[PDB]
Amino acid sequence: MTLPAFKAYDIRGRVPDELNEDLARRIGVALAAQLDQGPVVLGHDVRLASPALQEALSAGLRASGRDVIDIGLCGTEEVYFQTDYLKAAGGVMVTASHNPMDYNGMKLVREQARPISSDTGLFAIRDTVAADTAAPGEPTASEQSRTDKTAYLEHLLSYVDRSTLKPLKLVVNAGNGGAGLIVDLLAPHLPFEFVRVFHEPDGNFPNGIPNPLLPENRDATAKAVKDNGADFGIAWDGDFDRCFFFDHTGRFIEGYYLVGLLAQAILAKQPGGKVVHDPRLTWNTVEQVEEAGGIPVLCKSGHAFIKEKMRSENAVYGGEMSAHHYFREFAYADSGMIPWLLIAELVSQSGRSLADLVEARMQKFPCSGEINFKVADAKASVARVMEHYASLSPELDYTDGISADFGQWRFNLRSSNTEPLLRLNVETRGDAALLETRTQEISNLLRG
Ligand SMILES: O=P(O)(O)O[C@H]1O[C@H](CF)[C@@H](O)[C@H](O)[C@H]1O
Ligand SMILES: [Mg+2]
Repeated sequence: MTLPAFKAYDIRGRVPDELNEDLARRIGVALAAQLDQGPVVLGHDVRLASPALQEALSAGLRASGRDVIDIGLCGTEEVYFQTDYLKAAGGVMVTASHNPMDYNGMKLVREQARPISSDTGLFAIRDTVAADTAAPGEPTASEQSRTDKTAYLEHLLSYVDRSTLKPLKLVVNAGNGGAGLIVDLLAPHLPFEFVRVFHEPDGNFPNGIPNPLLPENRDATAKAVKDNGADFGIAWDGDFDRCFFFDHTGRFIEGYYLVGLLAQAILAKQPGGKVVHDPRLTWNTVEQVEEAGGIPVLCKSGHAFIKEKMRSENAVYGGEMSAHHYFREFAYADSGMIPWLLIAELVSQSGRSLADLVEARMQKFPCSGEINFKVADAKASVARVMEHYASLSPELDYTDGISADFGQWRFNLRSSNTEPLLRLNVETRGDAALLETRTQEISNLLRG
């Protein structure tokens, strides 16, 4: 009935039955009709099928009279950056994120790298592609190759004071995705000693598809940090718009705590700024932002909502617990590079370990981590939870699912916009025992 590849925030599907060169050319034609005037920026990740999908995208765009700026093999944040930097009408990143090997996809943005989502253009594109039986026209526009990263690289380096940086030893783990190319281009401008793990891009993924959240991939970075006495370690997903931190003990840092740490880091530079955060886990961020002089701003989870709220608020920084970090100067877009530059600067400047920068906060606001439930009836399961806790009279907020605040503990429970899942997050005021008993209680009710 509808094309499955078109999801709430991007396109993704198995090649070639859900996504192929014909659909990609048709997407290019339909994208040309949705955008304002200007050229379109295209880039792609390390997957084997990605270049051919970009070529068809370009073929459909140029047949519709759009100039194409091919920035080549890149990270997703480079499409965002170059789209805004070159004042393009739009951009497309061909990337499969971390879906299986036979999969690929696309992330589409319009002017200033504003996201194009299901309800803001993507389903309009889908419907056009679905009905398009027109003969493929011929290109009436040019393609320029623009692989110079100087402006991008300079913008990354502008977030830190290079004269304050220490020669930290940093484990870097590209997972054979694309992040290692950017690390190597930054390295002549930085004092750090890099320990490079799974560094070379390989779309065949000899060491697994890049996903630092899976414990086996987690351990490769952790062991490299411990084995080398590194100050900390960093891992990326394949298109490296997500980054993941490992302290000097090898412990993976739960992304929740990076939001408050990056907020204080940014607020030191831009006093009194607003900081956008999501509703899943809040107490630590609210406190760290306020203590650093900032103003926290609650916002629905999801990069489209985060970006739009950041724009309306002139917020300097936005952070999600799911390893997405957004920066006003970066076209309000997410970066997998800016966050570790900022953390390295903080470690260099404060003389404190990454471990110690987060340890007191992890003690003060222990959290469950996101816990996903595939249930027979999401709506019924949520009702069993709320009915159980009704007699306690929690403070309820519906910005994003249901947030219930009981005083010493709170939870958020939502349905995913990208998967038919229920997602659960719990945190407490310095009480690990209460965190475990309440998490287990909620889990049993959801599973019921
Ligand atoms: O939880 P979801 O499935 O609805 O959304 C997930 O993908 C979004 C886009 F990448 C993120 O912005 C959310 O923070 C993340 O949680
Ligand atoms: Mg990614």
